[PDB]
Amino acid sequence: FCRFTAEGVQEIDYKDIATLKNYITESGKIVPSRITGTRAKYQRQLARAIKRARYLSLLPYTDRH
Amino acid sequence: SLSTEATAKIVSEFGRDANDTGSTEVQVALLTAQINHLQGHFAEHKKDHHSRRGLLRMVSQRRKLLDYLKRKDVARYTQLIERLGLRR
Amino acid sequence: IKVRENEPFDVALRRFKRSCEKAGVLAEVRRREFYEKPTTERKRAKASAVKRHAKKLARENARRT
Amino acid sequence: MRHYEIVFMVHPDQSEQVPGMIERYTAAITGAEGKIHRLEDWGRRQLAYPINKLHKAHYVLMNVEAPQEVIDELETTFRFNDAVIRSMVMRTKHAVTEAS
Amino acid sequence: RKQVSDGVAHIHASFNNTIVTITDRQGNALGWATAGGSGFRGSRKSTPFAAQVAAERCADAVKEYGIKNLEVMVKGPGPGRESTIRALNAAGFRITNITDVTPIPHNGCRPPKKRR
Amino acid sequence: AVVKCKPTSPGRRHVVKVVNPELHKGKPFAPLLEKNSKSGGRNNNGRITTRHIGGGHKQAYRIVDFKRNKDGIPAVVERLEYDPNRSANIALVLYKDGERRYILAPKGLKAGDQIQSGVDAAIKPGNTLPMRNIPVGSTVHNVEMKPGKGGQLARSAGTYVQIVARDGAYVTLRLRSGEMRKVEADCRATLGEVGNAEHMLRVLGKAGAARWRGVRPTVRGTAMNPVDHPHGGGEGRNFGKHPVTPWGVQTKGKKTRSNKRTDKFIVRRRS
RNA sequence: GCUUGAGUCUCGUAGAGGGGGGUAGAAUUCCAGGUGUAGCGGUGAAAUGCGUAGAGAUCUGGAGGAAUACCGGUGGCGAAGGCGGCCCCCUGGACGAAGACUGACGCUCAGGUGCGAAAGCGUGGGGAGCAAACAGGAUUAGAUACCCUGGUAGUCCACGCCGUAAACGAUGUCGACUUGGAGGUUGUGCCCUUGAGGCGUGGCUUCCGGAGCUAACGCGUUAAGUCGACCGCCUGGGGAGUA
Repeated sequence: FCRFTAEGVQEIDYKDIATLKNYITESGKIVPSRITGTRAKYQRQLARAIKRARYLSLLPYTDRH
Repeated sequence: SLSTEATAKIVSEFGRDANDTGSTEVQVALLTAQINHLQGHFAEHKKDHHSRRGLLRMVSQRRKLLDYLKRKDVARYTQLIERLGLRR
Repeated sequence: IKVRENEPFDVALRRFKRSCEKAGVLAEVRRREFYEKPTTERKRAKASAVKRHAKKLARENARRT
Repeated sequence: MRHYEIVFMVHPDQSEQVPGMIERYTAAITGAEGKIHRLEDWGRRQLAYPINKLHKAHYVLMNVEAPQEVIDELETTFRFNDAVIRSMVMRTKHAVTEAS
Repeated sequence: RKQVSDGVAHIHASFNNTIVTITDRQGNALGWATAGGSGFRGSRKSTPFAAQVAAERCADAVKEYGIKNLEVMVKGPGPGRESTIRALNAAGFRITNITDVTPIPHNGCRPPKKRR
Repeated sequence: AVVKCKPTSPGRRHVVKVVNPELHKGKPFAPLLEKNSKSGGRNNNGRITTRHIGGGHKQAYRIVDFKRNKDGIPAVVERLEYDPNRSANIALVLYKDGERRYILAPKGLKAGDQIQSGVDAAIKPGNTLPMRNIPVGSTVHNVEMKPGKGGQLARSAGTYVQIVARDGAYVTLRLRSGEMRKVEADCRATLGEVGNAEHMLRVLGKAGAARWRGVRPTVRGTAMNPVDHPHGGGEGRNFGKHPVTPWGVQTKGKKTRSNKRTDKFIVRRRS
């Protein structure tokens, strides 16, 4: 039910990991849009950002590294 | 992929002015330039069937446009085919 | 995945395991791929889920309870 | 001529050399009529997972606007440099100079 | 016996059996006990009680090592996965922290077709 | 390219010729040529030591610069040449000082590419570098066993080795046979695979085609006599014996490796 | 001649669309070593199998092939088959805004051409896991099946061949009209973004349903309703989609 940049418009960035940690659980898994309430347009962009932060070792793939 | 500066040359060369972008002479030449540019893309990789159908669409689109121009005015049709180098 | 309950635990309280799967993905890839039944069992999953929602907005009968 | 966003990690033993690659790579871009937009060095920060050896590597953000033939040869210099670890290049998206 | 201070207790709770192995912090095993080694052959091997008695028979033969606090590594679904750690807490040990070490693949190798 | 021949006559129906158009059709570089007399399997004692050798077309040897010791001077490839003495093609390169040499032609090479050797050469196919200056995991060929030996591994057409590991002064390689081998890091190697990878797709077609390769007909042991071959004999195709060599050594599986001095450099045998 | 058909340009939007090349993580398998001990594995149960040559378990290091958990959603794209980790290059298709231009250039299409799941075939590689064939152990009166332990082809790659599917919303393509509601996805206009918005206008799509249709089930503005153009197909069942 919560909202995100669908209202406070900004482009999804893969570097500001402070906001990206709110959309991943403690295991590093991507939280679905059915829980956070984000739109599908930015959820797809968020998914690329999480995968990109995982590649650059800014966010963990999991906690079993 | 037929960028804006490439399209701006053809409309100013084949059309009456810079606004005559829809004429048959422009449309055939516009499609021909994309076909010849896509020849090098299909010179390689031998397997891009999805884009090849897109190439085959504008091949038939040029054929339909050329046959209309041939039926409409032969003088403009004969002038266009020698200008582009086609119609075996 | 990780749980501490630092000093005053005296019990597991390990609901963080079942908070993500703890059984769900490991009892799904231990067999039965088919490459097919994930399509069929998911088409009928939301087909019955929307009819439980269709009767959730169509239960307005008296029913004398 | 397209925008880009180059991010590369360097080995911590060459983190005293992390300024040294900056003038070598930007002059290769500006030598090919490429415009530089950012020199955002994040420093040596914690890694999320150990990459091929011990953690705590050094990050550099470039975010350049350069033609094609200079980006791919810069990528090959990242390949044959043992200090460079896991480089990547992004889309154009009208390269920005923000988001520290 | 070496008189070790701490250690790690790995639990391999498979579908048919539960393997409880107590190692040190460096992964060197100090002793183990399984549900199928504690009697219980057949259908009684895959039950939470057999996993519970596997920890009780793993509570001894270590201890000589003198372990006071330990970490629990839970792996596999298991018929137990909760009784084997409840008995470990009541065996005279200090359960510091618990993490899940289940080898969950990210769509890697192909699963079998068995058990139709 | 690979070309299938038409069945105009017997001995031609089953012929596939590997014709390669960019090979220079003229005479080769005369200063790099010298005679190469046929031996026919005979030795100083004049007895045949290696059977099924004799005849064949006359071929002159070409001096191929295997060592690649010209360091710091770039070389431009002039033309591709056909080498009858080897399975691969050879590239005639022209150095900047006017010296011409024959090298083993890599996979990706044309007439006009610039190559150089030494230690300061870049990572390019055709460039020769010591293996502590070549990245681990890259594919190299013309591999030396000793510092300055010349290059003895992966010289056939299409063959190559892979740099698997580099620990200290020794570099572990994956040989083309599938054998892990350790060599000195001071040795040089040429980057890339060897050209003419279509060699093994060539079918001879006829008996004669093997006859002018230098290969003589091979006689089966079963067709022989007991005085000639250990198999011999047979009143109506009788074998009844374990397959062996004509000198009694067992074949079809028998490890003949007995060296005891190069085994330290071998990590894993082939499978 | 003209513009509502069709088409082109200008500025943007979304997408697993296609091809080529690299790269990341988890997991499985294998090898070597360390710790460590009698079972491990499997089943309704058991055995084949593995293990005192020291297995299973745990840790470290290394080598390989395949596929991308979460995101992930009757979500999206593609004519169809089908396509999902990330990144570089090439490139196709679709949609929206308000303008500009050609001026019926349109629709369908026998023959013909191209694409075309998986299995399979030819050549050269690769092979981790899975797995026809096959072996052994179980069940059974019998079990050359379902069960278990293994395991070849194949599944993977490069180029060709094959052109076959319950290739199915079982509904051909194009065009016009005809109550509606509830949603998803993707543009865009106006008003106050005055506050997770309000009022409209387009493309795709899901469900329920009015009239109408149908033998009924059911379809129902993406119709199986009301009309036009064209192609293909059927004339009881078996024989047989066989010779």
